[PDB]
Amino acid sequence: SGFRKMAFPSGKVEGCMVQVTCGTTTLNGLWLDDVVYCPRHVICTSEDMLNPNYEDLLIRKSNHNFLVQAGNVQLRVIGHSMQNCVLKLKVDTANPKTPKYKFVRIQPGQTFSVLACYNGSPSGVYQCAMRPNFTIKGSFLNGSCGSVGFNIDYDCVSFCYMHHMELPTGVHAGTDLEGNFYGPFVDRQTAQAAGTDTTITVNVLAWLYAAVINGDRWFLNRFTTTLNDFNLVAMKYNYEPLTQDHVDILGPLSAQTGIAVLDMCASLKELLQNGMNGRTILGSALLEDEFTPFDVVRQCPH
Amino acid sequence: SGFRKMAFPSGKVEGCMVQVTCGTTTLNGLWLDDVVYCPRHVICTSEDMLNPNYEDLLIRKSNHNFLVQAGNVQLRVIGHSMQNCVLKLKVDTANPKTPKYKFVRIQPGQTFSVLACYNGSPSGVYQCAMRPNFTIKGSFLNGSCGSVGFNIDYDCVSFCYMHHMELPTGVHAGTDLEGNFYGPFVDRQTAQAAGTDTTITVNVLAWLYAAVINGDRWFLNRFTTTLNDFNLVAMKYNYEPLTQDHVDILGPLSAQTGIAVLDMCASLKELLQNGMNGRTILGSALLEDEFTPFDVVRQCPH
Ligand code: NA
Repeated sequence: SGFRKMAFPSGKVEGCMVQVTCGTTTLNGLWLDDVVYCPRHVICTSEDMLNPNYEDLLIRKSNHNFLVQAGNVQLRVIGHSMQNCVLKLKVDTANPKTPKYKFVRIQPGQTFSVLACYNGSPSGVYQCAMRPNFTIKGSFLNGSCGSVGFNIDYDCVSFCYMHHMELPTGVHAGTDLEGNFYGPFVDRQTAQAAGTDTTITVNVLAWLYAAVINGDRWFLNRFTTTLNDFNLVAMKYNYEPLTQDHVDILGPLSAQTGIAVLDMCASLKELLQNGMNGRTILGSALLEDEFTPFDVVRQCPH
Repeated sequence: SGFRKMAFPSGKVEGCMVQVTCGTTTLNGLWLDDVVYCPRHVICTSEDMLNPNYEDLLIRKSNHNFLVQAGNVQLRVIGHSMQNCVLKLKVDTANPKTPKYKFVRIQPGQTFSVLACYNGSPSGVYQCAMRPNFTIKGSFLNGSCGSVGFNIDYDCVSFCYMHHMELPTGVHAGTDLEGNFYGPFVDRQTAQAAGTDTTITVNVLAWLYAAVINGDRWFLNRFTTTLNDFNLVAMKYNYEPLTQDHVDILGPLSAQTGIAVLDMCASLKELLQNGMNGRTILGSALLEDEFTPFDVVRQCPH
């Protein structure tokens, strides 16, 4: 038994992290086959970040301006090409440690694992969730730029995030591996702020189902609320509206526990209005919203 | 910025995970050099689990009774010996993925990364802390036996924990990599109970420091306390006594925050007395004690 926030094993991703340096800037890169993916602002100086024109900046750069190091093996940059907001540096050597991989764009409320890296060396791994406001509440320091977010499904790695910048509120923004930013964010130094974040309601319900599976049942009640009556309460507490698809997705968990989705919603409704009155759920004093219904099934097979 | 429970990169440990089968029992094993380490209860028969004599069970087993599989490759068992509660299987092949490693027995209050495994296949990685009662709060299901806990220092993997069983309360117990159990437990299916779980005080102080680094300062206070006066309050609320060494280890966090360790002690003393008053530190209504001072420094720019 037990339920913990779990990251995917990071071995397949570690073998693709290289150190990319351009000028006086150093960040991380993802080495897949003969291509190294890194954020395109590596070609930016500190003073150019105010209003960088990447088209001319990249064209003024030459191949030898890109110092790619895989550990201490120096990789020769054969070419550089713009990939939206990330760079595609071609190297002469394919990565022997290249795993079965795919580029996937996740939706808000979905989770993934982050392999935090500094100077091309992995430092830690944790689990994140794409917030409704298209940011992530990660742990990124200076030089973490280029750290990648991924999921793993049967030895196939689904890369979904690359870290680019930290927003003023401390949350972090980035792109998918195709170079397209999540949310309205752009890779320049402008007055940028994340929108008002909301709580992933379906994830909380999945987490509550995980608590019931593991024996934590004190929050259950005889009540059953309509989908709309729950949603009105949820809006007042900055919770995402629950959709019918969310109810459908929570179907397997409802069957495994024998508790109807709307019955569990009444439990969450009461929890929102009354609080946890000092009690804990799965060792937590807050309503966790970073476990997808899939994330629960993995840790709670039936 | 940002603070999260961060597990070490699991790549070096993934290469040592193998599947061990004995009779009808299958659990995970640790393949280092030409030796496979796994919990000795793999040789237990179904109805012998209540109170087994492993010396009998080992004499009833030969080398070819152990099925060891590293992925698709079957491993030949040359020898087998019992070291306390750990089964050592000698194989004809040294593991080519064996990293630099050592066997250490961590102290209570220390944290380590757990690589949860099933059928010799890693499935997730998360952070665990050795509770003062020598239990850990993890996510272990059937087949997770042999899942290992480790810390990484530079290129060296310090193996410190192998999972053996789950206590009735749902907490988890295991041994060091030499077969010696953490705490008073024995690998039998009896009614064992862990001791009373006190709170790791030095970890709470580090967590409060990690909060100050990440913005949360509401709990902060001007008055200070001596070590002995704080220890009296800590003893009342089942907190571990705070030694001078704990004060020294917290020094780096004090330097980054500009807050004396004894001043943070007074802020914790106030919190233990008047409680939360409905506020949160780092998104939690309770005090976290599963982050060591080293764990906080890893995520904070000193
Ligand atoms: Na209910």
